Formats: sequence, C-alpha cells, structure tokens
Amino acid sequence: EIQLQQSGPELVAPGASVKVSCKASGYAFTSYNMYWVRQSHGKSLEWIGYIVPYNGGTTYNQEFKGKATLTVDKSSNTAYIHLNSLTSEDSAVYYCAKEGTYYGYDGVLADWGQGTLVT
Amino acid sequence: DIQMTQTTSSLSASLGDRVTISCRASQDISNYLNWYQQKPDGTVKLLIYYTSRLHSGVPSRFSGSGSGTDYSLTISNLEQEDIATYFCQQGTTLPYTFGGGTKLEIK
Amino acid sequence: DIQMTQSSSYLSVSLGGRVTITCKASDHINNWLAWYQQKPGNAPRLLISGVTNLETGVPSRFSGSGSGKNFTLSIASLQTEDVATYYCQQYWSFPWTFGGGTKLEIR
Amino acid sequence: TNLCPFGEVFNATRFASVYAWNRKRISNCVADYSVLYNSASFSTFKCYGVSPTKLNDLCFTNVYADSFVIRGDEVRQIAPGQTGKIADYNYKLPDDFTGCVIAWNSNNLDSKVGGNYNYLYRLFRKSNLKPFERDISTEIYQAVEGFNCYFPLQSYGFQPTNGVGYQPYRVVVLSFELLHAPATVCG
Amino acid sequence: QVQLQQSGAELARPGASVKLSCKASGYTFTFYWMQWLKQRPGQGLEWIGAIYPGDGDTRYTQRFKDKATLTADKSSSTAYIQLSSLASEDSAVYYCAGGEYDNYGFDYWGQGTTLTVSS
Amino acid sequence: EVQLQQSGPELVKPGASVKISCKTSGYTFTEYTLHWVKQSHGKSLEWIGGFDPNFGGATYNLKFEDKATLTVDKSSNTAYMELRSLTSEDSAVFYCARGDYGTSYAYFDFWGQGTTLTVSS
Amino acid sequence: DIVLTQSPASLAVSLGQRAAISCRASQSVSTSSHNYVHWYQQRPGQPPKLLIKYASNLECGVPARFSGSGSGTDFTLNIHPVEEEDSAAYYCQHSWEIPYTFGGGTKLEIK
Ligand SMILES: *[C@@H]1O[C@H](CO)[C@@H](O)[C@H](O)[C@H]1NC(C)=O
Repeated sequence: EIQLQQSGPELVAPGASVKVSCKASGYAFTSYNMYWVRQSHGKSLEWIGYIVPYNGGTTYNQEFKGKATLTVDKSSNTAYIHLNSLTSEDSAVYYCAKEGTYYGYDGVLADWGQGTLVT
Repeated sequence: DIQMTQTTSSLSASLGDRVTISCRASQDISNYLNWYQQKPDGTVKLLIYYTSRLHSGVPSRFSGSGSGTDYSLTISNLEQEDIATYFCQQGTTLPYTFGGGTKLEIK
Repeated sequence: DIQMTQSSSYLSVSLGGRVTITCKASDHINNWLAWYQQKPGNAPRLLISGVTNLETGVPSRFSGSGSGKNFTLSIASLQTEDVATYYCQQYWSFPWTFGGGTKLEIR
Repeated sequence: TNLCPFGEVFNATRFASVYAWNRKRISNCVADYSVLYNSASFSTFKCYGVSPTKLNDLCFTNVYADSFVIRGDEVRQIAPGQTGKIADYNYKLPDDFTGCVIAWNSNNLDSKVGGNYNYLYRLFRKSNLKPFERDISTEIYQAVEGFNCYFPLQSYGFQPTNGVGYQPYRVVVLSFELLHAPATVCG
Repeated sequence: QVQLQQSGAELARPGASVKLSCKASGYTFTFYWMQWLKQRPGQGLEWIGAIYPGDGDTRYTQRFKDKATLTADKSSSTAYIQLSSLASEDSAVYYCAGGEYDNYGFDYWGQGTTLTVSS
Repeated sequence: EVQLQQSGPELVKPGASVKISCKTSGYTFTEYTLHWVKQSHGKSLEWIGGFDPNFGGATYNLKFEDKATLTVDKSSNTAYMELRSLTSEDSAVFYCARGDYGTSYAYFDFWGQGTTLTVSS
Repeated sequence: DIVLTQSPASLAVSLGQRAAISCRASQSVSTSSHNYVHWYQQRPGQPPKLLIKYASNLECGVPARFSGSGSGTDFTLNIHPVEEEDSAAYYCQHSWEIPYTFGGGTKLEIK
C-alpha cells in the first residue's frame, strides 16, 4: 500500500551532519511532492521543505534555508534530507508526509512516515 | 527587441567533421532560444526548441547547448544532407527576432 | 508567515461529553483549514481536509466548522480512543503553519 | 473593468472528452479568481510556476482554460512530467508550465445507472503527444475490426457505484503566458 | 502529418494590394497562433505578426503595422495576409508558421510565396 | 406512461418572442434530459440542443446558440424553449425529444406531438 | 460537425423480398464495443421512434423485423419482411460528439 518508512533514530554530536532517508513504495512516486515536517518534543509542528521528485525543484522555510538541503533519488523512490551545521535546539522527530491520493490541495498531508528522532 | 547577432554568416567544412554554429543575444533571454534549418528549397523546419538540446523529431546529431545570452548549436557528424542556413531565435520578448543564418558549404 | 493560535493547549472535559476546540488565524485563510490528531507515539493523521469535509474512514463524531478567521472542531460524543492532540493547520500561504496543539485529558 | 468568463468554462453543462479537449482564450478583462478561491467543491487547486496566494496580484497576456473530463484515478497525470494514458496519448502538459490545474468531482452529472458511454479517451497511439497537442483521428490503429487491428478509442463507463478511482473528475487547466509584451489580463 | 499549404508564386504592380493565403490543415487551426514572416533575399527572417484564428486578435510588429493586415477563415481553415501600399521593398519569400506551444518554437512551416514587385 | 405534448401551432412574425412549452408527465422529471429537435418542410432533423434538469444548465448546438434559450421550472414538470430574432427560414416542427440522464444521452426514446411553427406577417 | 449521407434516397421494395438501407458517415463513429449510429422511422405526421439503438441492439416493443449491423464508417439497416406500416422515412443519427445530426433519410414504397 502507501507505505512510507524512514531510518531509525539518529544520534549526532553538535556541529556535525546526518542524512535522514525516507523510502517511498506503493504508488506513482514521480507524481507526489514529498513534504517534510519537524516536531520538537510535545510542541507544535513547523515546516522544513518539500521536494518534487521528477524535477527536483524544492521550496524551503526561511528558518531552514541554510541548514537543510533536500534531494531526491528517482532510482529507489527515496527522498533524503541533509542537515548540516547541527546544534542542540535542532533535535526533534522528522516526518516525510506526502499528500492524499485524491485531494490535490497543495498543503494537506494525509500519509505520514514513522518518524526519525534525531539528537 | 532583443537583437540576435549570429556573427558568422557562412561556414566551411567537409564530411564527418564536428562543426558548431553560434548565436549571441543582447539581453538574457532566459533559455528560450530555438534553432531552425532552411534548406535551399525554402523548406524550413525546427531542430531544437528549448536551448539545452531539447530537439523535435530531428536526427540524433543536432544537439546544441549554452546558457545566459550566448548559445551554440552543434552537429557532431556532418554530411551533405545537412547543408542549409541555420537560424536562431529568442522567444522571451515581442517582437520575435530571428538570426542571420549560417549557410553551410563544402570546402 | 501566517501564524495560528489555539484556544487552550490543555483541555479537560468529561468522557462521553462534547469538546469544542477553536483555532484562531492571524490573517485570512479562505477555507483551507485542516485538522489533525496525534496520539502519543504515532504520526498525525488528517481528519478534516477543508473546513468540513471529513476524510474517508474517520468516525462521524468529529465535525469541524467555522468561517472568517476563527474556526472550531467539535466531537459529538467522546470515547477513550479520541483523547489525542488536535493540531490546527492552514494551507493558504506557503508557510502552512500548524497550530500549537491541544491535549485532551479526561477529567 | 471587464470580468472575464470562467463561467462558460467551469460550470458548463457538458465537458468535452479527453481525446478532444476544449480550449478558451480569455483576454482583455480583469481576472477575478475570488470565485475560484472561496469554494470547498474543487478537489485539486495546484498552481505551478505561481503560488495561488498571488493569482489576484499579477498581469498576464493570455489564459488558456482547457476543459475535459477524465477518470478520478488519473487526475494526477495532468501535471508537468507524468506518464500514463492521459499524459501520453490524450493531453500532455509542458514541463515549464505556469498555470493552475483545477479538477473537482462531478459524479452526479457524468454518471448513469447502466453506464455513461459518451466520454471517451484515446487508448492506443504510436508516439506520445507534444505539449498542448490534440488529435481526433479515429481510424483503426494497427499494431476491418479483428485481430491485431482494433479501434484506438475506448469509452469510459461511469456508474455511480464505482468507488472513487472510477468516477468523473471534471478537470480544468488554466494556462498563463508570461511573455514580455503588453499585459492584457490583470488582477 | 500537418502541413501548412501556401500559395504559389505571385507578382504585383507598385501601388496595388496582394492577399497571400496559408491553408493550414491536419491539426486544430482554431486553437493556436499563426505567425507570418518575411524573408528578404540574403538576410534573416523578419516577424511580420501573428493572428489567433479562434477569436481573431493579432500581434503586430512595428515596421509592418500599416501595410500588412492579418485575417483568418475558421470555416475553411485558412489564414490571410494582405500586403497593401506596395513597393519594390515588398519582394520576399513570405512564410507562415505556427505551433501548439509557442515557448517550444515553430513546429510546422509553409513552403513560401514569393511576391515580386516589378513593371 | 411517458407522454409529452407541447403547445399549439404558433404563427410568428420575423424577429419575435415565442415560448414553445413542453409539459412532461409519466416519470420522475429530475432523471431525464429533455432535448429539442427541428424538422422543416420535409427537412432532415437537426438537433437544437437540450436542457439538463438536475444541473440547471444547457448544451446547445453550435449553429443555434444565438436564437434558442431553454428554461425549466422543475416543480411545474415542464421544460421550455424560446425562439427570438428568428429568420424566415426557420419555420418548422419542433419535437420536444427525450434522452437519458444528464450528459449520458445517446438515443431519443420518446418524442412529442410537434409544434408546427410558421413565420409570416 | 459529422454529416450523414444515405442512399438510395428513395427505395422501391416488393412486399416480401429483402430490403437494405445504408447510412455512411464522414468519420468512423465506432468503438470496439459500441457502434454509435441509431436508426429511426418517421411516417407522415408521426414523430420518429427508435428502431435500433447502437446499430445492433433493437428496442423492445417494435415489430422485431428490423435487424441492422455495421462497424466503422458504413452502417446498414434491414427490413426482411415488409408490409404497409413500413412506408416511412428511415433516418440515421450518431451520438459521437456534441453536435448531433440526423441523416438525409430514405423513403420506402411497397410494390
Ligand atoms: C457557476 O455557477 C454557479 C451558479 O450559482 C456559481 O455559484 C458558481 O460560482 C459558478 N462557478 C464559477 C467558477 O464561477
């Protein structure tokens, strides 16, 4: 079905970099914008960036324009997120959530991955 | 009124050579440049529509490239088959402004 | 960026009653307000795309409403399976900010 | 001052089949998209090359509203880059597209109990289309009606008891032209 | 196969008016632009203008604004140019060209009508 | 069962208003389009274009978009027609045809008696 | 605007022999499952009544002597037994595209 599975939890030292994956499988991967979101423990969600698979053009939030760089791999239907120049505040769980298969509106997210907790 | 100046209006070559044709625009047309071919009979057809190699049903030899203002068509293997005046055009502003055309010829 | 506040970040009302969560909007979002539900240990799940259109497969207890800038989600009869966090969301301008949150705890 | 017609292209009584898709050129009138904004009817409102926040704060030279009706499962092939039947053999959108695909769901209109055999789509074709092309050649494609020579079109069956992936989603594809020239349609 | 069928050679007298024709057939003429050109002998092409046969609104250049006039006949699938206020400078191999997508060039072209102005 | 009867024969002056009604009874009105067809002095039949009850709209024929307008009051069980600015050539018999449910009609099941229209002064 | 031409424009039949009426269309109004041509019958002063729908399937409630067939560009209608009621115009129709057009129409006369 529409299964979005990510890597396990990640532990990193400050001033370092890690690349979290998100393997999509079970639909037309080249037709869906894979979005990305973050959630610090027990607080609201706020955006990171979203990636279009066939073209690669991405949009970003102004708070992550310098930190997070999004890329895609059309071979295995995985969209990876690269985080550089990390810190202590940027430790949360990261989701990759495509939109619904029949709605279309650009914002809504109706199929979320597991969630990768980063330190 | 961007002014497309194909500075060369005639090229000399022989069979089998890799010959490139150029075209220079005043402004920056933002990758909206085409490359036609006008055989002596008048039968003019398109070769590549979007500057970076996007060709339209023509043989696999015609592949150009470029970026910014200065673009350049390129034929890798030549034959008397491809002897004509190759035009360049910009699609970004009205009125469209075609090029001079580089009449190929055998040396 | 538009930002959106919620009525209370902690809500406590009796089981089998009625909850009326409200979501305020900084600037005008025409209709494009969604609603999510995260109960601890899982990823959220869309409940009401648009201001009222429930997602297929969500029980008919949840029924959202609103107009202008302040909207409201309300449950008909609570159960022990609907005590989760209820994140507001907008999709009008690119910073589709989620709301703060509201954790339901039975009193 | 003139408010253009999205009213003879959006709430039309009958939309054209996929293989022969209509097109209206609108220009010289102020484009008020506030009738498209405030509605929960439209399933998809996906603006490419533009953001739907600003559609009322821009000026263009032309708009090209291409109406048709496809199957609910195939409303994601109306987008730059995809593949399938609606994208290859029926209606292909260019990569550098700048418009707003809008595909709501009309199942009460385009469906009958026994079937609605009016809306068609081209199923077989030699090559794939070129951006914004259409072809209405209904001659028997070949790979007389028999083996290895079967008609290229096959109609859609739209009963109300189909699910969602087999329902009529009236698509509309507004296409804006960003050309350095006198701006005709504004906001 | 779409061809833009164009008239044969035609000659005129200085002071008269000529009406060339470009009968497009094989594709939906009423949907896309028809762009008229003018190739004087020994130079590059020179965009005369264009017409949208659907509702008939034209994009005129500045040099050829007063002499040339563009019309179209939706029923017979043909497009017209009327060269008026003739002179010896109106000798050229005129052409007609159009395509469904105008940011991707000119797909289909006419053979050419040579107008010769002599006595 | 299905029985349609239009208004009586009507003589018209060139360029005037005419309302060829069609009162339908015999089935649920909101489940069948009510098309119109014209036949003039032994002519072949030409489709005017027909209404759609549930939508509230119409799909006209290209050649008749100018002079024909269709109106419905769904509670009165009637679909109307109107001819204005009509030329002396269009004096014919207008059959209040019947089709299928909206945008799904192929064959005209039942027709009407016929409204012989004659244009003269 | 598909046009429908029928010939013979006036047919002569004997009251017992086989008949044949043909309607040829400009395009090929046909699908691998449905042929799109529907035949009609109009006596003087009568509205048409659908003889055949989709060029094979007969309506229920007709003399059932009309059986027709045709695939692609050319369609054919048949009347194997003939009698007095079959003195009418045998029209044609297509449900292909929005402009619906009826053929010229042939006339049947008994001998
Ligand atoms: C179509 O017509 C209905 C009739 O009231 C109107 O409500 C709707 O807004 C119209 N659609 C558009 C896109 O204007």
